[PDB]
Amino acid sequence: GWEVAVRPLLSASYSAFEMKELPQLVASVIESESEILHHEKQYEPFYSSFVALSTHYITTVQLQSVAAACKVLIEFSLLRLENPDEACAVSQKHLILLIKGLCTGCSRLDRTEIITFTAMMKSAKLPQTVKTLSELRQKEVQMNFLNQLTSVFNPRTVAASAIKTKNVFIAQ
Amino acid sequence: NVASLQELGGSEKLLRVCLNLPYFLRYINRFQDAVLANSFFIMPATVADATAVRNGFHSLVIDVTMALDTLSLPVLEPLNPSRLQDVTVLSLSCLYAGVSVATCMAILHVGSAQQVRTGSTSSKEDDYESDAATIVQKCLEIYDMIGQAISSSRRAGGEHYQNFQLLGAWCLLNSLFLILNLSPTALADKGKRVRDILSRTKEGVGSPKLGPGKGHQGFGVLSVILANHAIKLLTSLFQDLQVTDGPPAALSIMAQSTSIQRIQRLIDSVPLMNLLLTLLSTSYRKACVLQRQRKSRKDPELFLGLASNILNFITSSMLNSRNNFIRNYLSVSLSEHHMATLASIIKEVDKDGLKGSSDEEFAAALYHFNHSLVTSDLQSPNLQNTLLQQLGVAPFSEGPWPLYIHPQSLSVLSRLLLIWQHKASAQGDPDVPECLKVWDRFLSTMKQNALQGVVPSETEDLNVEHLQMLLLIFHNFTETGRRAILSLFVQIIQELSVNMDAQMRFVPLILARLLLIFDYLLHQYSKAPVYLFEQVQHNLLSPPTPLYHGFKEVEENWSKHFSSDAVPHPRFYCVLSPEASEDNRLDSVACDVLFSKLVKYDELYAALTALLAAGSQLDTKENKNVTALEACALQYYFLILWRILGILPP
Amino acid sequence: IGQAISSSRRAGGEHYQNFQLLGAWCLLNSLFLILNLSPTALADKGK
Repeated sequence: GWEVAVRPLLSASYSAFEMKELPQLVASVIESESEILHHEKQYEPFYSSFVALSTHYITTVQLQSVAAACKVLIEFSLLRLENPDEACAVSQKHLILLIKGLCTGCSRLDRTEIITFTAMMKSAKLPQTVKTLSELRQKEVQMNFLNQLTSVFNPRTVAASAIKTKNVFIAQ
Repeated sequence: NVASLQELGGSEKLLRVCLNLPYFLRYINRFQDAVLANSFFIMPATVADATAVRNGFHSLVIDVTMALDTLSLPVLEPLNPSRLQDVTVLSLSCLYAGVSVATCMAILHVGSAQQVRTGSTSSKEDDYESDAATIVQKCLEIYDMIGQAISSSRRAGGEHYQNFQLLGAWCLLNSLFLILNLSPTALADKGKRVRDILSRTKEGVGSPKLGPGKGHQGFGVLSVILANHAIKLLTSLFQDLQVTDGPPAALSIMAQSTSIQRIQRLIDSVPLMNLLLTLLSTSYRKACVLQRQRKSRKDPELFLGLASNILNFITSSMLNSRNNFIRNYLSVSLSEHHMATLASIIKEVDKDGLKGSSDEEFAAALYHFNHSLVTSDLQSPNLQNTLLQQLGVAPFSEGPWPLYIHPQSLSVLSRLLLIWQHKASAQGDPDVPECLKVWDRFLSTMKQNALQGVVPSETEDLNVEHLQMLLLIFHNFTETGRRAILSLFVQIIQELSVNMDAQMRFVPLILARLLLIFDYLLHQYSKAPVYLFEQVQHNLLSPPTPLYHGFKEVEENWSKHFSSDAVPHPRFYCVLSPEASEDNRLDSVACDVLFSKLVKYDELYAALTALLAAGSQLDTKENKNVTALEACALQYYFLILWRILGILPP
Repeated sequence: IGQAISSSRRAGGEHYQNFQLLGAWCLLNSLFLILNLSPTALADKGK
């Protein structure tokens, strides 16, 4: 379900982002691609705040899956910047600075807005259930294996640890 | 002082003085004819003509020094179109002069290689080579300075800089092709352009055989420097290209053209891919030969760096390109001989092993090129089969399967097989015949080795990663293939136990591996463990010690007898994780297959009961010592057989 | 934007010169207008 998908962001809203919570978040973003971009009005703000929090958390810090998720979010923000509807929980300037942050060192969004994002998060109705917000290991390993097998990540063509990890992240 | 200098209009006078030199005039004229006729002219001609062009080198040195000094003054700012044309003419003529002296020195070295003379190195030849190095370095310096001046000007912009780079790359690539097409003796002795060479190569039914012979005795430091500059220009042009079959881009600094037009002009001038791979192969061969002899020109790291750089250019600029036309060209221009050369390079690097940091960088580059070529769907399947066969690990080969595969060959082989399996499973194609054939051949070779009772060497049979990739390949099969393989395994076990008297004196090492594989099949016949995926990712698909689950007790004795904390080659390994040590749940589908037709369970149990005495007679008389390998082999085999006998129901 | 135009590999010195000319034209016209402001006469009579 989507509730178990959004648990990690809700838990991390009161702390930092646990390293354990990233890969399943990435898997949730990839598996939801067929759904994230085509939607009705009532669910759109919930998706907007979800993507805002997810982007904020990824830019606060296996590379292939992260790159795929980041491309997913960048595309969704792009087509929100083209159309923008009235009922978008995140207005156009925050999409612009979020896109900048994903391409930079994450110094755009502030606490004062992500509190409102979490509040709307809770106040928003879920896609699969009318109720509002207010095994797996082998499967995820197999997707990671297939993702690595299909395509080869650079790595050294672009080119102490944090800096080159950050540089390859911006390159992707 | 500079106010005084540009007040007198000294820039025009200095440029006019530099243009009409009595010695650069021939180079300027030749460059003009080359650009007019679209061809490329270099005339060192024969060895005698090379000497005639030589011996005047000091005048060329003093000329290039004075020209560089003149161009180092601020006399270039008002880049009018006429001034632009004059400046590019001068710079490109100087580059042509550097190319020509490099070709002359290469021809002289080839002619010296023709005749075996043991005379000591004289001072005159040393002066000549130093002069050649100085003139080529100064020519490159002049070219770079003029390019920087053109790029940063406020009257000549990006388009003129692009045309300048295109002209430089064209000259450099033509020079490299000519210098690498020098014959050792045949054309050099029978000679006593580039269009004539292309025509004569096309007319001949068979291409010039530049194979494993000693023909490529040219090359050198000058070739490496020229290739480095050419590759820099090429990567600049292709990076520009990345972001209707028209005419090739005009070779004028004032021409207007797109990046595709410039690249297509470069392709029209010379077939690029063959040239690039030829330089890669020649550079690696020279580096390896020099490294072998050892145990600028006396060091091998320069040629290895050039090879790594050209390979990295081929990877980043071409393989990963998004443009459709360049991908079409790459698909068209790949040849089987290139695959043979790549297989030779892979064999050389895996046999040689790790040597140094430059070797590490070259290995990383080769790994990346190999996997990028495999994954991104340009090579036709026949080319992949050619690469496999030249590697000696073709899935349809008739000989015995090589039980030891070197890491690079294993990586590429596993990558291709897993890609085939993934594509077939996603589409719905039944099981790929290649994997069935490889499993059958592996089992047949294993059976023959078990029958012969042969103990292989440490670098001979069945390293761990080979087995892991084989197991993962097995897991992807359908139920029919897996039950067929289990039935074949049962048949092997039943048949091989009939000659027990001969077995009693053999050393059961192949038997131990067979029993380990059977135990793994019995434990995980249906599903595939996570640690297998992690190991196959880390050991094979990750860029460049392996990770496995070897027997703690057996490896204890093996390391104790090995003593000096090395254990580089793991010979006693286990595939299943130690976590299953707790009472070891047999698979339901496994026993469902076991208690059915196509297998005869009673004689199967009898064979496993009888096989417990497969090494009883080894210790028995000749006063010969029992080495550590054999003792560990018997203990390993007995432990494996005891474990498997404790799981099968009676 | 001027720095982007100057260092590009498709737009060169001439385009940068035109960009500078346009900027200087706008700036100089603005300065002339702002320095020709009347204290009260044209300001009040412009009502």
